[PDB]
Amino acid sequence: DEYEFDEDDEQDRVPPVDDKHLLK
Amino acid sequence: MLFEVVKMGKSAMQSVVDDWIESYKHDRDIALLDLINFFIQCSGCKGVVTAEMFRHMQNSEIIRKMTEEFDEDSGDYPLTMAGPQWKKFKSSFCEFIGVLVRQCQYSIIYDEYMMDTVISLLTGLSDSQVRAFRHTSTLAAMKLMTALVNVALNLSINMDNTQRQYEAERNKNERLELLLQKRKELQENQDEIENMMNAIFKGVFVHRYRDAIAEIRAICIEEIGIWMKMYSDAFLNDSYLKYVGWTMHDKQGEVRLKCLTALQGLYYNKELNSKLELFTSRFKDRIVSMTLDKEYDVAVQAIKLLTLVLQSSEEVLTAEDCENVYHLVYSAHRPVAVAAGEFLYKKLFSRRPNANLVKTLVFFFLESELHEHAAYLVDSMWDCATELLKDWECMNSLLLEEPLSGEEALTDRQESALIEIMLCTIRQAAECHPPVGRGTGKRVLTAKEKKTQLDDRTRITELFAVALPQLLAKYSVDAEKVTNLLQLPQYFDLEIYTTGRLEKHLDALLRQIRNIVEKHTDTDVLEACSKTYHALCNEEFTIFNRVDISRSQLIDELADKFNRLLEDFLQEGEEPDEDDAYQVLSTLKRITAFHNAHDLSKWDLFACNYKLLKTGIENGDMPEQIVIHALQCAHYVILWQLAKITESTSTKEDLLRLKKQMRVFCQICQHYLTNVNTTVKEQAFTILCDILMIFSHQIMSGGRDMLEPLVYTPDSSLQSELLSFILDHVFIEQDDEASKIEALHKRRNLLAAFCKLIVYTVVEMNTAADIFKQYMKYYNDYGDIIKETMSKTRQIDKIQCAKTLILSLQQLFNEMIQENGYNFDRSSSTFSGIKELARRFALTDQLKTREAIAMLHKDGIEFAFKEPNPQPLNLAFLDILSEFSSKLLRQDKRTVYVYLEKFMTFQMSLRREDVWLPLMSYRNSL
Amino acid sequence: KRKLIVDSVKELDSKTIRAQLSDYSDIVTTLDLAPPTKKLMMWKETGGVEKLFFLPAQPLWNNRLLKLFTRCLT
Repeated sequence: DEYEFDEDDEQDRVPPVDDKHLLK
Repeated sequence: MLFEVVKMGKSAMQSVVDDWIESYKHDRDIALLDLINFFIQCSGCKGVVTAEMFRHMQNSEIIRKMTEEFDEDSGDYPLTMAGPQWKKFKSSFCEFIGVLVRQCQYSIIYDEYMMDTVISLLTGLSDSQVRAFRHTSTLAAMKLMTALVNVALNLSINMDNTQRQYEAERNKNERLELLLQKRKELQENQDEIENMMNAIFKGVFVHRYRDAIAEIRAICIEEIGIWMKMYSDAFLNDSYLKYVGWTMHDKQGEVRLKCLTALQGLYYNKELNSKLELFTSRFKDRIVSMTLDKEYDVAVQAIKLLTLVLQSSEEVLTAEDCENVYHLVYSAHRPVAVAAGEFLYKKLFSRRPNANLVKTLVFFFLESELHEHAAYLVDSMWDCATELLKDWECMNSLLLEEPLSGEEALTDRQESALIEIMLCTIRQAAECHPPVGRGTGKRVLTAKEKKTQLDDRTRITELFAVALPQLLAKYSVDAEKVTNLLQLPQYFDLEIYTTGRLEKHLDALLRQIRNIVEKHTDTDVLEACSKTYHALCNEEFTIFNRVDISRSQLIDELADKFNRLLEDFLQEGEEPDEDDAYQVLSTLKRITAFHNAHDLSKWDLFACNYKLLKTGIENGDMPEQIVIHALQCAHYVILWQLAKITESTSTKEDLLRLKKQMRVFCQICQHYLTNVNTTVKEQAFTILCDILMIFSHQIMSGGRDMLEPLVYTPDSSLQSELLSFILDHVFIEQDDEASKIEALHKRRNLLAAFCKLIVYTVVEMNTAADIFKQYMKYYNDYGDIIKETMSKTRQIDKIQCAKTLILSLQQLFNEMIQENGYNFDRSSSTFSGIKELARRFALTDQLKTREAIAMLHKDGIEFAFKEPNPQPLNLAFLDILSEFSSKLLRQDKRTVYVYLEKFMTFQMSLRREDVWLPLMSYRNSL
Repeated sequence: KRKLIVDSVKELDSKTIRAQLSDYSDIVTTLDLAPPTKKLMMWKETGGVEKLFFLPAQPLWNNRLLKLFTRCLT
């Protein structure tokens, strides 16, 4: 199941503050 | 400044990192800005990030400003830039990242300012469309995460240690409470490092492992393999392995090899259960298929990975996949073949005295219909199964002794396979060089290798000096067996026969060889026998005399028989029966085989061969095989006599006798050249080319002026017949497959004989014209030979070579007008191909080449105007000549243009609106 | 314009990754067999201009006979 490919990109939501990515 | 220091500053990265840490202590923002600009400069960007940018401007905006502030002069960036300074820079960059993490790993890493800033900047740069930013940032992020994985692993170890200490204290109050609190803070540190690692993985890896650029993908794949090896309990999971498994299918081979190496680490570690069971079941077929990857290095790595998987569980690979790997031991690529042979040795030959392993090797070799000999199999497994392959004692015991209780006697086919394998191992041990297509064979042996080879050779000699007579006697009737067994003595140290007082075994071997020459009529058996006798007849070895004596006896008997046979065969009234012809043919075959490798001039056998040949010319019922072997034997007689007549002390009248013999035999070969049986013509042509070369002018070139009478200049009829043989036989209609390959090799050798005559000026250069006209037509079949001939003829005489090339093109032109009317279009594939061949010739220019090409153009225009209009017919040929116009220089172009203008006067230069366009095109090219 | 390398598509789309996983025929090949017969192996060595132009058309099994052909060469 884990090896079944389901990834997709170029539709990702942009981060709010790029300056602080470690916020949480 | 930091970028310059890392680039070539020749300063330890530890010192650089420590200075940056001091700067961070003084002002954190200033050091962070310097680090940001460090990463920017490492990408090649010449701009600088402002403190206001770092304070307010978003990373995306900063990246855009840096793209517009790049001041790039090219597309090169430091990571792609080649050169030792830049390789050192790459290494120092990665080391800087690692050391920066290491030096901050107990405090500054948990400050949650510099680490968060660095990961944010690196993620932003990993998203950039600019390849420099993306590439550099991705490499930096992977190195950073490797360092963070090491930090987290150390944290886990220290946590386990504190828990063990608390456990000991609990077994036995303030100390154990200290220990609990220490574990708590260690867990908080591990969660912080986990946030950082998760950020890098989910924000960079999952996007860059599928990057458009293959380099970036390879970086990410390699580093995830490193993480899995480093921290197996936390990173050897399906959640991480899936990326390697998916990217195993990447079209680029670099990425595929990266995946394979990453997997090899884990499979070497023998964890097995560590999610590797699921990964094996999921991607086993992919690995097995990668054994036949488009990239050979990838394929070798896949085979090695399969061997590792076999070491893990063995039965997991199943028998079908193992058989797929087995086939690869017969591959042309020696790395793939030896990896597969290692796999095969570990699969069945490893578990095992060697007799059952020898039988299993014979059965495997027979089961694989791929190869008819064991040379490449033995080569594949020579480094792994050397003890088994060198157990010659057990093998010859299997072939000799058979009754071993319950053991089933080997089938005759298995016995042949066994003698084949034994011979191959003996050959590879005697000469420490691989079979052709696997190793060069011309490599200086190591001292260790020379000592091993000497030991193997002594063992082979002493074992088979006794084994070989027995083996030959047991298998005397079988021809393949006796040929293979007869090849053994050539790998012996004949001094061992004398030193080890084994002369009786040598006598038995000699008698067995003579017996099989008497019994056998197969050419290969007789050849192997003469070869073995030649190897044994070494004047420098003491056994020589003995062998020589036996050799003489054999010849004597044969000769006598032959003579008697011939006396009855060449009789005025003696209709030959098929048995009579078979008798004379068999004895002639034996005598020819031995005369090729031995000086039989004492027996004076030229008379018999010549009488047979002239009787075949007259009567015309002579068997074709008799004619072939008689031609060969007379050829060898002449050759041996030439070798003898090299000193005035030897003889003077025998020189004249030899000259007469050679000329007569050449006439006989010319007669047999015009024969109905193609094989007879082939034998005559082959021997005739070799004779002409051996007896060319060069026969006196090197201090052999006494051989000056012994020259044969090919008469024009002879040259014509040889060229006609080439045209009829070598060049044929272009259309099982292995038989076609064999026929092509025979035709190539024939063509090479006549081409040797051409390149060594034995025949006229002009003949080569026809050969040259087939250069494109038979590029695959004979193009190498035609190319070499053409280059050699250029070196001989460039002007005459240009003339012969223009003759070939003219021949193609008038052949075109003969096949198709003068209405042939320029676009017609025939004329276009003639122009293409002319371009090829043109490529073949100040080194007298200008003079030769002037002559070529002269001949071209003369041919064009040789046929005038009935009411110029070869005007089209000017286009052909236009292919060479470029190589002509303007200064020489003026003279050839004078000749051309004299050909068309002036009205023709004006008249060019229709079919006179080739003339105008050539005129422009000038 | 500028020579800076700007990749408009930074990523392999999910469809191309699925295609890589589904079909890997373009990245496999057949077996390049080493010479299967002794004659083909002998032709691998003896054949070829390097040896053809330096070896006789009729094989001479004694180096003394071969030496005549070779000394006449070049």
